[PDB]
Amino acid sequence: MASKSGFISSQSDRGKHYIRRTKRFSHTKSVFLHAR
Amino acid sequence: YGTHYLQSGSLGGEYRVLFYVDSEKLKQNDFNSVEEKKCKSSGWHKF
Repeated sequence: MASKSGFISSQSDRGKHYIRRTKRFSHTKSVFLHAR
Repeated sequence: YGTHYLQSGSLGGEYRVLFYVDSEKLKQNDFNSVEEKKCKSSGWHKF
């Protein structure tokens, strides 16, 4: 977000930044071997 | 001694194979992206 006013003189500014990041990873491996 | 005796027959060997392969593979990507912007500017004509 950004906001401005400008106009004797007056200047006003507001800024905001937000970031959220998520990484989730899962790996599953299974081996069953039987010989008889 | 069982129930019967062999009156006649044949001798030799027997061989058998059953063999079975089953592969399944799945790969799946689902990607969504929304990008939005709104911005505005105003002033009489001074401001």
